[PDB]
Amino acid sequence: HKILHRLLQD
Amino acid sequence: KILHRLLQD
Amino acid sequence: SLALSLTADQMVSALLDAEPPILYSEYDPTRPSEASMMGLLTNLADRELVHMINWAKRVPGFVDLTLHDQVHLLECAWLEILMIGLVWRSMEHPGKLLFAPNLLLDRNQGKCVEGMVEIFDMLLATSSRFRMMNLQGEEFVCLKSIILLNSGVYTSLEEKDHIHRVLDKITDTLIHLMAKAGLTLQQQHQRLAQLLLILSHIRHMSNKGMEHLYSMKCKVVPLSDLLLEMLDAHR
Amino acid sequence: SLALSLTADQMVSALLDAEPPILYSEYRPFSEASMMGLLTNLADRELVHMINWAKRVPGFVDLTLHDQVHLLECAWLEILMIGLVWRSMEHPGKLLFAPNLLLDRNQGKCVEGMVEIFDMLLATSSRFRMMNLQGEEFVCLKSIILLNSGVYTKDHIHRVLDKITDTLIHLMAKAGLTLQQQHQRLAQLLLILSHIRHMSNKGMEHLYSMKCKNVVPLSDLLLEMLDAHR
Ligand SMILES: C[C@]12CC[C@@H]3c4ccc(O)cc4CC[C@H]3[C@@H]1CC[C@@H]2Nc1ccccc1
Repeated sequence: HKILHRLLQD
Repeated sequence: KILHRLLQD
Repeated sequence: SLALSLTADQMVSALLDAEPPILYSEYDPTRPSEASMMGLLTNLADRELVHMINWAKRVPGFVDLTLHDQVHLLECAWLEILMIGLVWRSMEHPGKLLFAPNLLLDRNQGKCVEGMVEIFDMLLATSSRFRMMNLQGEEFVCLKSIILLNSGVYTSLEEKDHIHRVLDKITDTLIHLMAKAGLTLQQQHQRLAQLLLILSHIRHMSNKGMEHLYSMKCKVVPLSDLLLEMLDAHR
Repeated sequence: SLALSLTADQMVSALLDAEPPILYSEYRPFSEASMMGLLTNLADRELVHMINWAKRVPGFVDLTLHDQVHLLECAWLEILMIGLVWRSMEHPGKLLFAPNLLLDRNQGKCVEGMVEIFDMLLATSSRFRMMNLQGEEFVCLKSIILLNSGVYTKDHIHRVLDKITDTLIHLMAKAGLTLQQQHQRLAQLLLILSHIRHMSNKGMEHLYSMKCKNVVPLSDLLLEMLDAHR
């Protein structure tokens, strides 16, 4: 899935 | 250029 | 010198009096293809281009520019102006785009041509956005002239400051209209901001539409020689 | 939402506090493959700070995770560009990508199609330079780009956009501009955003053709941001 989700949640 | 012409008339 | 001298109501009159007509398409309801719809829309846009060029000469200040500048402003803004006009025609047709009184298309019919769907949805969202805002025709003609003067302005010559002088004048006109509708000063600013942020999306749809158009060329109903020249200007 | 309950000054300070840092480039005259490597490396590191800057934009955390992903996927190149254009303000004819990477139009000719985007960026920075664009105005414009560029593709987002419009006028009423000068400068600033969107669409397409050209590979994050525009 998207790397953008990780950084938006971290 | 067609646009160039139509702007003249 | 005339554009700087007009008043707010004198501005609205000239723009409203300059409106091009709503053209009809060659659409025949006896026949349902992708190429048929594609050739219909490009034939309509081609005939609309002729009216837009003579409409631009009616826009205050536009004939004060050099003609190299007029070509450039139109080459960069023509699809934006076609799109905002279409979106304005479709305000009172939820879920549908009124390309012409005899050609009213919704989502499912727009999917008939590849890639058109995304642009179709963006045009619908814009028309729905104008519906919530209750956009007035006096505001529409102002926005359409702003697109003509602003889309190519960022691309010796003292003509740019004159263009920006015309642009500020159109801003005063929009504010003058909103005050007439009983808006507060805070409401006038917010509405002014909302209207101009739509032009960013209209620019976005235009860029997307222009690239789907250059692929339709390389792919097949041909386009008019005027549409190809306007398309070479973006490529 | 907490963003709407903020005064205009509390809105400015929150945005100024959220500003991402100015990053440095890696450090010879430039080849095409070398300049694109430095530019995409810099852009990739900046995207990590932009995501954390976006979470600090008032009202942005109120959105669902999906809405955050969409707004950032749409506006990421716009946001990078308005940051580059803002940095390069006091450097006419040059583009300040990093404090150790200041390029001019000739160095833009190093890469295919970079020169046209280069001139559009120089023209935007020059336009800001002539309007005396202030940092408090710039941080408002960048947040507008974040919340507006993808909203048409929502009622809360428009309420935050109105709040930023209240903040911009609030800033111009401070500088002493009259009512008429307030509509006009507000209109002039927002009209720049149409050109910034134009540059983003042009730059997004050159980035896509450089992807298939496969000169320099791109980070998976930058590729996923690029894929969202296809
Ligand atoms: C995508 C792009 C390179 C990255 C650029 C960049 C990087 C950091 C930053 O802070 C701001 C910017 C703004 C502009 C960005 C460029 C837009 C055009 C570049 N890509 C490109 C690819 C192939 C050919 C020509 C240009």
